[PDB]
Amino acid sequence: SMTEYKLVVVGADGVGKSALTIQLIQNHFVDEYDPTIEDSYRKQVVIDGETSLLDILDTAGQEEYSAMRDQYMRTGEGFLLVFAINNTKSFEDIHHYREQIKRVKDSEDVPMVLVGNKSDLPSRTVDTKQAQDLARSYGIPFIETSAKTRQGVDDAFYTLVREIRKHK
Amino acid sequence: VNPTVFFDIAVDGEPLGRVSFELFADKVPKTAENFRALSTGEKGFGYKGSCFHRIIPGFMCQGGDFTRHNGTGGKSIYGEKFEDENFILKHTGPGILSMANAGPNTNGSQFFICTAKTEWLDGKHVVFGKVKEGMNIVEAMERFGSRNGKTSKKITIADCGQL
Ligand SMILES: CCn1c(-c2cc(N3CCN(C4CC4)CC3)cnc2[C@H](C)OC)c2c3cc(ccc31)-c1csc(n1)C[C@H](NC(=O)[C@H]1[C@@H]3COC[C@@H]31)C(=O)N1CCC[C@H](N1)C(=O)OCC(C)(C)C2
Ligand SMILES: Nc1nc2c(ncn2[C@@H]2O[C@H](COP(=O)(O)OP(=O)(O)NP(=O)(O)O)[C@@H](O)[C@H]2O)c(=O)[nH]1
Ligand SMILES: [Mg+2]
Repeated sequence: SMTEYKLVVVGADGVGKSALTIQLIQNHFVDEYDPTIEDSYRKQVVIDGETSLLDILDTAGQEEYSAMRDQYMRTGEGFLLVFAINNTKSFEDIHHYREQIKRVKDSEDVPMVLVGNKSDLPSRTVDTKQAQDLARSYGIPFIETSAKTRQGVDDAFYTLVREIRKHK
Repeated sequence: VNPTVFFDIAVDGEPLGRVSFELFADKVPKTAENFRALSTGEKGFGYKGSCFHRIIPGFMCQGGDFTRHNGTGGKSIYGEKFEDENFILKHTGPGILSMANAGPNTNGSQFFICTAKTEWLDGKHVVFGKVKEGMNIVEAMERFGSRNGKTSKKITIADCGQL
């Protein structure tokens, strides 16, 4: 059977974790705000010629439960670090998520991809170069996405799978 | 005189029982009046026929989205949303009735009924009432919930009003 990859989508409340995931899985854009408790999805895809099963965990952005992320970070094989390009605090929040995964997994070599979402919106507050500079300093790819237009949606998840394959 | 309201609860259309609530108009009058009027439906809209979309055993039952019926909607009698009135009352244990929200000052019509103490919600959700009769109906709703809140049967407010 095809190889399964456990992907985890993390980031601050409202950055678009669920809209991105639901675009990937269901080809539909969720316009409404339905803040997540915890949801899981499955999709089979072809990446670099190889069929793979994506098992995606869509996590909560609620800061009150930040101490409850340890278990899913232990289980996850790769992480999408999502911020919104029109929300500077969401970009600042990224470093804490990254540090948390590094601490929980006790490793500098965790498959991660930096995702700058809501690229369709005109109210940008985070420079593309700044995100690109941050991803460079982490050693990970950076992908600009729009859950609304689908720009980069497949690329974000596919690139994360490629980061897992190189690690494993 | 703190008003009293009732929900007649049905499970996939089959009667389950009546829950009644005391609304703390003495301490949270604007928030209590919103819930009261939505329970009578006197504004031409309200809770009647809406469902409990999120039930998480060990924690709470949440409902009140009568505009979209998907957990994202609801509206108050004062506009789509209204401000946090006060955080005088705390989430002290089972039966507390409190406002759901999407962050500061975003009360609409969604509410939750605690099935346990939820003290980490103190100061973020406006507590405005308590179950008065029929707490075991709320307990009975829990068996239709799950870890992430998705319900396995349709739990509806078949009827509601003021006592
Ligand atoms: C980390 C997992 N996790 C937990 C949680 C936490 C704990 N603890 C914390 C407390 N510890 C003690 C101190 C030691 C023990 C372990 C255990 N297990 C769990 C769950 C079962 O693990 C899956 C929760 C929880 C809550 C959220 C997200 C994730 C959550 C969440 C998302 S959105 C929101 N919270 C507020 C939400 N907003 C909307 O729905 C907006 C929609 C749009 O605009 C109108 C409408 C809202 O108002 N309410 C009304 C209030 C109860 C609240 N929902 C809700 O469902 O809380 C669920 C729960 C279980 C009580 C808390
Ligand atoms: N214009 C635009 N809006 C987006 C985009 N992605 C998400 N949104 C919108 O942003 C809001 C929040 O999206 P959501 O996916 O719920 O974000 P989240 O990170 O899952 N929130 P939570 O942490 O509470 O689960 C919604 O109104 C959604 O429609 C995007 O790429 N473009
Ligand atoms: Mg979400």
